[PDB]
Amino acid sequence: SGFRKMAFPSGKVEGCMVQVTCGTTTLNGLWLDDVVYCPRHVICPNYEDLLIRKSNHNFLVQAGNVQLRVIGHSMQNCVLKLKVDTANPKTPKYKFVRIQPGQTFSVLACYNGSPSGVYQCAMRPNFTIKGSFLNGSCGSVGFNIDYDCVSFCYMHHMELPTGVHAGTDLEGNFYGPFVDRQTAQAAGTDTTITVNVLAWLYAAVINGDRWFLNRFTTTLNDFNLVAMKYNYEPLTQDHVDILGPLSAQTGIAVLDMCASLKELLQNGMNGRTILGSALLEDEFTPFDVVRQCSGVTF
Amino acid sequence: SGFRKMAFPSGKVEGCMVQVTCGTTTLNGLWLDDVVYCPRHVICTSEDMLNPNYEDLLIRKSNHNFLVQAGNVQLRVIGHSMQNCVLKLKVDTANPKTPKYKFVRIQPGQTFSVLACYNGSPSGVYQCAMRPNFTIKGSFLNGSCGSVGFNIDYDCVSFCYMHHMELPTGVHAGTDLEGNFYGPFVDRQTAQAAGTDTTITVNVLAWLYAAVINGDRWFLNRFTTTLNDFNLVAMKYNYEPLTQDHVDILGPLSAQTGIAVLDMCASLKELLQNGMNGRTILGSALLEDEFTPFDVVRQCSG
Ligand SMILES: O=C(Nc1cncc2ccc(F)cc12)[C@@H]1CCOc2cc(F)c(Cl)cc21
Ligand SMILES: O=C(Nc1cncc2ccc(F)cc12)[C@@H]1CCOc2cc(F)c(Cl)cc21
Ligand SMILES: [Cl-]
Repeated sequence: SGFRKMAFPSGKVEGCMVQVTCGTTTLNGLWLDDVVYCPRHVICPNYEDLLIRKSNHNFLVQAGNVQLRVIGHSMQNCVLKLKVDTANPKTPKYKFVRIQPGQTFSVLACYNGSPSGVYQCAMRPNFTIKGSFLNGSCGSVGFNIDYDCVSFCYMHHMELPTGVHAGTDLEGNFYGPFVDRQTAQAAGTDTTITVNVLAWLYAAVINGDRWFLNRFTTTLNDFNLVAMKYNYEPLTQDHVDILGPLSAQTGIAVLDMCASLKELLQNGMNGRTILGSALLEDEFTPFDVVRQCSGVTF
Repeated sequence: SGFRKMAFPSGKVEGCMVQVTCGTTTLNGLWLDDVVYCPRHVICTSEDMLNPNYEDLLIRKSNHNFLVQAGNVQLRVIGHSMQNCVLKLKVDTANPKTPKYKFVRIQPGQTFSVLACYNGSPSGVYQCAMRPNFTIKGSFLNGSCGSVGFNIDYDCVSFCYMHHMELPTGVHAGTDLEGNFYGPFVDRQTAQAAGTDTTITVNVLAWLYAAVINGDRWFLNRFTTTLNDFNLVAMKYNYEPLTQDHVDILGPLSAQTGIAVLDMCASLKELLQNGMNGRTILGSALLEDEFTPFDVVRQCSG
């Protein structure tokens, strides 16, 4: 029993964190095989022109108390790839994956190439992440683990004025309409990840919380009309299919749970809580719920 | 900016998780140097659990009865001893991944990271707090016994908890790494219930200071309170008494934000009285009590 916001074990990623120093800027880099990946803003804009002025010895890479030697450098979108002479002996089995809004991942927050904390979060529908980052956290990475494979999905680049965070996949493509430059940028109006709220309602049922259940069911169209009103993301047939296992396990059809969600949106919780929360939690995917309520290991 | 429930990076602890089997029971063990630590109830059957005599059950066991598996490598047990409710299995190989570590016993209200494991394999990491009733509100399934709670301040792992059991209310009970239970619990299937839980007041105040540091001031008021009047009020909401030690501990946060500890106590009194009125504090509609004053300073400053 119990339901916690749980991150993946960060060990496979910790063995990849290095410090990258260029001029006065110091941030984090991800050392996989003989390449160190980091935000291209470490050289700070015309990034091609700024980069052409740099030599390999301008980039100081530090892996623990060992200085790595940079033997090449290239840019791929908003990520700088520093070729080093030494392949990381701790390189795990990995992939670079681009995630969709609503998908969750673990963030290993780092400062000076040293991991300080791990937390779970979701890529918001507005492509920002509600992270916890201070100055020096750029280059920190987001990831998932699938069996023994680390899927790198995020690299931290910046903080928006509202305190939310923006970054790229490991190929340097930003999530959202953001750019890596000092200019006026604002996150769009955010919405609630509906499939994730439903998955969390199933987790609550699995944990013995049933007060919000009702005898009612709804149509996918009627629920989406209600979801559009309360700034909730539309629920697709794919989402309904994805919630199938949880629906079969609890005996509560997705549209049966949707009618619970609809009543919760129009009436509130009425002093009650669900899994110790007075708000509807949307940062657990259906897969996160099954993984935690079944104990999958890595 | 931002405030998250943040766990310590679990890597130093992952390299210590092993699987311990004794008969039909399989749980997790913590491999540090040449010793594997695990709950002593690994020697029991589900039948023995009502009134086990661990000394009697342990004397009947030999080293080869304990199967220890570190990854795909079977470790050889060369000795065994019991220390309170923990079984210490001496093995023939020192863990090459042994970090710098300490065994620390924590007090209620203290937080720590939990590396949940099944079959000696880590499955997740989350942040926890020792509740005032000495239970932890964890997320644990069958086979999670032996999973550990820890803090990683500096490069040293302070082991503070080993999971032993789930109470009927779904909350969890365990021991420090010396095998001493937190709370009035015993490693027996007898009727045991957690005492009425209360809110960790000093932690809620620390979290209100984290909100101020992050630009949330809506809950502040022009009032102050005596420490005694605050405690008379807070007790009525099932909040732990706030001691002079707690007031002193909140000093740095008070100095940083310019809000006296007793002024923040008056905002808390008002929040208890009024609720949030549709508002949130740091993305939460409830008063969060699983961030210590030390956690707030670490996350907001470094
Ligand atoms: O975003 C940045 N810094 C920080 C990131 N995450 C949390 C931070 C929290 C506080 C803080 F002061 C800096 C934090 C840097 C430095 C400020 O300006 C820019 C502008 C940019 F276009 C880019 Cl791509 C990066 C930055
Ligand atoms: O607590 C136990 N198991 C589990 C622990 N943590 C979450 C669990 C969640 C579910 C579950 F079925 C077992 C879980 C075991 C087996 C049941 O009985 C006892 C009795 C005891 F005296 C002791 Cl010390 C341990 C246990
Ligand atoms: Cl303590």
